[PDB]
Amino acid sequence: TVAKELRQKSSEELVKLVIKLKGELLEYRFKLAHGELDKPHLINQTRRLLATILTILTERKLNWQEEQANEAAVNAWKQHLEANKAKLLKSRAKREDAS
Amino acid sequence: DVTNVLLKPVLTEKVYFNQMGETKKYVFVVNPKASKTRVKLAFELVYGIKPLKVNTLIRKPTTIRGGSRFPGLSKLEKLAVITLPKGIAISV
Amino acid sequence: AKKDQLTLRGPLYGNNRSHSKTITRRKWNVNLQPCKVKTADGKTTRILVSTRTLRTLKKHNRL
Amino acid sequence: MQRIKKGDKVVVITGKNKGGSGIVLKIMPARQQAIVEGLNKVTRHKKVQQEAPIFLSKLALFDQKAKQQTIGKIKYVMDPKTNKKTRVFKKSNNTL
RNA sequence: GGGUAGGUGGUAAGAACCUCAGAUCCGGAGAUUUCCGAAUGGAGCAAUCCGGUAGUUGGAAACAGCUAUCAUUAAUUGAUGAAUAAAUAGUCAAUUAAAGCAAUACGUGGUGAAGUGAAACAUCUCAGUAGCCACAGGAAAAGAAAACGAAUGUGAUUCCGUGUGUAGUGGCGAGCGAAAGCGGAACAGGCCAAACUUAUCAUUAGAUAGGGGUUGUAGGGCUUGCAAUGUGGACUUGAAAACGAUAGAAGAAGCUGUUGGAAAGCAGCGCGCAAAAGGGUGAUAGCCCCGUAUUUGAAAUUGUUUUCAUACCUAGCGAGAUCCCUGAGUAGCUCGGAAAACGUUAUUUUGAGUGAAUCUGCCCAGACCAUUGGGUAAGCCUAAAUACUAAUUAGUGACCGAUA
RNA sequence: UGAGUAACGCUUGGGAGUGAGAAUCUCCCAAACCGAUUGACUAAGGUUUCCUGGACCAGGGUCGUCCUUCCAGGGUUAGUCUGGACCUAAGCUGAGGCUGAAAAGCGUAGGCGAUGGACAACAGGUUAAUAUUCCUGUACUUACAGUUAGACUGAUGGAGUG
RNA sequence: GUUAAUCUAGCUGUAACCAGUACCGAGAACGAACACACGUAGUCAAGGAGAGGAUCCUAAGGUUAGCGAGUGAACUAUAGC
Ligand SMILES: [Mg+2]
Ligand SMILES: [Mg+2]
Ligand SMILES: [Mg+2]
Ligand SMILES: [Mg+2]
Ligand SMILES: [Mg+2]
Ligand SMILES: [Mg+2]
Ligand SMILES: [Mg+2]
Ligand SMILES: [Mg+2]
Repeated sequence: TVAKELRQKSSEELVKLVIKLKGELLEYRFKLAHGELDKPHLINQTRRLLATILTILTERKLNWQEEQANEAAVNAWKQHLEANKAKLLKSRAKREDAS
Repeated sequence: DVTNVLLKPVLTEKVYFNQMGETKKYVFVVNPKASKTRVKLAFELVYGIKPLKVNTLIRKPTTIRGGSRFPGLSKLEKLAVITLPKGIAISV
Repeated sequence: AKKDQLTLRGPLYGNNRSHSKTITRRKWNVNLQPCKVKTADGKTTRILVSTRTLRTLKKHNRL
Repeated sequence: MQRIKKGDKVVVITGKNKGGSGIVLKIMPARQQAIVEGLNKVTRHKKVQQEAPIFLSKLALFDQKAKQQTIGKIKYVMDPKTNKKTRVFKKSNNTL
């Protein structure tokens, strides 16, 4: 199951595969932190997967790094800054009225 | 941006007590060498919510298993709590 | 180092065999004198040189 | 190869049980154990009839192609022209 | 590549999977190889902190990701440049080496005690031992005669036995103790400086690179001829072959009875052998298993040797003549010391001073001179025998068997 | 053995509860000492001793349902606080360099080195355990761009202040 | 520096890193071999009489000095007379 990875786009598709594996490995470990991970065997495999892929991008002269070359979030942040406007405006008005 | 700096979340009674409020302070354990800038950038690129404030503490190792013929030492970990704006909440 | 710079002839260690032949360790220091020298690039230099090599310098006309 | 492989019939040469023909399930090659089904059932008293391992010395393969279903040694030297290493009984010629 | 059928390291069962499209395992070769540490960007309370420079990505920009580089010293090369005009010191840049560790061992070299013995003690011994320190190395050091030393003589060094506990040396007390000669292990001797000649350096060369030449029954150079095409290695590159080292494959022969928890014992009748070394198997097994004897086999990496070609080095017998050369602050001599068996003495070394000669020469044969005889310093290099084993593999023990 | 001997290292009485078992544990009520302290805050140190639940081999000079012991789980949240990222003293190190058989020693430029200098946050609340750190309310600072207006800035160096 | 850099005052926006932060701080968590009568920098320091941080008693708050129960001989220490 390595010669089936040499044949892939050993320059560029492997980078996308690497980032996908890192993401799903992270989500695996997070699932392991709580409960609901019923196949604890997937971690050891997926790490084992990356070990081969990097081994290719290291036999070839390349690197996993530098191959790279908010639905309600923005609304919530806008509300935050608007509240900051209100507080700052209220504070400035009280200071200028006092003088 | 390897996002190897989000090792694990911790679920304790204190975390739930602080989380059910309005600020929704999540918590994570991060690389012992990581810093708040890397933590908040990693959070940005792992979930999608730019975090408001980040706090870090570290639990220094102590003696573990006490007297059991093979006494040992605990684990050095940096816990970072992550705050979020009022009307937002995400899960792991 | 109290040895010269042209060669490296250093002190000689011997005994202070007094009368009645009591031994006492003692040092012999080379005679060091600050006579000059001229190299074949200019750069006239002042070097701590021993007298035995000073004579050799004097006969080979190295000044 | 290995004189004893999971699956093949096997009988006991020495011990409290004689001619205890049965099937082998697990083999621990590191510690030289075999787990023959139907033999040495020790009544575990858990605070059950799980088997008890029998050392490979006691075990002996079971000829089944000869009229006399007797017990014999094994050769490996037979490498058939159209095959890999195989087991053949010394006092016979019966593969496996 | 080997190799099969299980496996996910031990306290370890269970849970969840991988596997007989050939996993784990074993051997070779690779890649990854956080941080400190010679530690080397700058620091520092070791394993932490603070950065610069050049790229690229994100960002409006600080700023953050992601890469590489950033110590000192020595040599060489280039650039720059002072008091001072030129020049040198210095400064900047580039490239190449080490700095450290350990095998508590072995080697060399520097420095160097005391306890003790002397029935005290200072000369002396312990002792050039321990220790401190520098420096490598797979071995080192030493080394190819200005020798031994008493003769129709040996012919580099090293190491073992003997000479012998001798000749000698020692407050002639304690004590110390060779060099010859002889029997042996191993055996190789090569190369510069200088005469002369060549080319070039404001050729003031007294310098740079060549040729040539290497020494003692003296040799070489200088003038002139003959014979030579070859051994030889202290040795460069290739090719081929052999024998090994690193995983492994095959690898003969047994049943019955009694005590018996279990027999492999004991007993009956057999059997096999280039295997009756060893370990396990319910008690002591040649035939139950795993091996052993034997016969075998390597893709890859590595070792020793051999063969063929391949460079560099290397070859011999004569004739002429006051020609020239044959290692200078050197050998000696003197003052203080020491290595050598010798407590200072021929020989050997040296901190201070002085200081020659040039084959009709110089030194040597225990102060010294003559005669006779031996050898040619003052320049370099050198395998082998030798010392040691923390290490890898196989194995042994009239060695220990948990106060050892 | 000495010996079940000396010692047990500054302090009480009770009710109710628990529990198989209580002088010894939990609660209550008194009582008795402390009060320039046995009180409250912290530095130095120590290194989980902190909080909750459980246990009673050993440690506790007795006992124990209990312990600062043991086991499982948990807790430490900073632009402004103590210190770095600023500064220097004594002093330490120290390129080149000086001296020294050897190692090392001395020392210049640089660099480190607080016990000191300079630097901006207050009050209250909250959890079993944190709090100028979290939360609520009100603040200040130092950088960065983009923008409006005014103005010529004025240092690795000199001076004053510190 | 002008064919504008840099600073000053204001407005909008962005960022504010690294370690410490628990608990003890001593007649039981530190240095004394201990749950040992000893030692250890600084800070807050109530009321009555009083010159006062002395002295006697109390407050805020905090402890039960981790062996007891008796008897009240010789004898010992400590106080009183
Ligand atoms: Mg003589
Ligand atoms: Mg008594
Ligand atoms: Mg008594
Ligand atoms: Mg008593
Ligand atoms: Mg005290
Ligand atoms: Mg105090
Ligand atoms: Mg008072
Ligand atoms: Mg008082």
